[PDB]
Formats: sequence, C-alpha cells, structure tokens
Amino acid sequence: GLSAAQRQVVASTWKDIAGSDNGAGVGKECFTKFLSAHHDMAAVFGFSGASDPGVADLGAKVLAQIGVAVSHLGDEGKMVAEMKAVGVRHKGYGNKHIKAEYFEPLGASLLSAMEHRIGGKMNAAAKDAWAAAYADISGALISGLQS
Ligand code: HEM
Repeated sequence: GLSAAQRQVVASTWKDIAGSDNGAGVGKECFTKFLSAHHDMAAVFGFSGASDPGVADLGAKVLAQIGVAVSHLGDEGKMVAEMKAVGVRHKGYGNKHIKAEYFEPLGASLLSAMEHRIGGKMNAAAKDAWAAAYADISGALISGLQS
C-alpha cells in the first residue's frame, strides 16, 4: 500500500504540477488519451473522441479530487468521505456503467502526463509514489461506486 515516503513524495509532486491549475493540463491531457485508447468509455464521458474540449472539463475537475486526496493517502477518515461520495455519483451517471478496471488505467496513464509539467522533477520516487497512491485515491472512490 502507500508508504511513509510515497505519501510524502505525493504531496511533493502535487505542489508543482497542480500549483494553481490544480492539474488543469493534467486531466485534459490524461483523460484525452484514455478516451481515445478507450472508445468504450469515450461515450461514457460525453465526448466524440480524444479531440473534444469536454475532456479538459472532466480531467481538470478530476485532477482536483486527487489533489484533495493527496493530502491524506492513508488518512481515510475524510479523504474517502468525499471520494466515496464521487462513486455514489458515478453509479448515477448517464452511461450507467463506469468500472474501477478503467480507473487504474486512467490513473497509470495519468502519471505519463504528469511528467509533462515536472518532467525535470518527476523522478522514480515520484512516479512510483503517485502510481501506488493513485490506487488509493481512485480505489477509495470505488466505495460508493457501482450501485
Ligand atoms: C475510468 C473510469 C471513469 C469513468 C468512466 C468516469 C466517468 C465520468 C463521467 C461520465 C463524468 C461526468 C460526465 C459529464 O461531465 O457529464 C465524470 C465526472 C467526474 N469524475 Fe469520473 N469517471 C471515471 C473515473 C474517475 C476517477 C478515478 C475519479 C477520481 C479521480 C473521477 C472523478 C470525477 C469527478 C470529480 C467528476 C466530476 C464530479 C463533479 O461534478 O464534481 N472519475 N466521470
């Protein structure tokens, strides 16, 4: 699971990529590749491919969640309180599908995008900490997900 160092290496890489945009250019470029490589979900998000500005609307709003979740990682006292609520919302979306199997990929593929901003600071302890933490952030959302 998350370690004492990874949990810290997470808040150290989120205070640079998000900064003020909170990951605005991290979700629009992350979900974009996901929607494309994943056409079965492109219709679930509400786009016609990886060329719709709507993606930046979801990723930008999704990245923020991970940001608020990066300040807790193991702290599931409140972090899961909001994330768990997201799942309860996804289960009541329009596609009526959503799967945690897609979360991992959308999470791992996200790290490949993070390097875009802190490409000079994204070190091994940074991509491995967010790769293991993304499982707890997106995983905690699977609590209220899947009605
Ligand atoms: C890969 C599986 C996922 C699918 C298919 C999915 C799909 C969606 C869809 C369809 C929407 C709303 C579409 C619209 O804008 O009309 C949405 C919103 C959202 N998703 Fe996801 N999502 C997934 C994973 C995640 C994960 C892992 C997170 C957490 C990091 C997340 C966080 C959010 C947030 C925060 C919103 C917006 C809620 C708000 O209005 O505040 N989603 N998602």
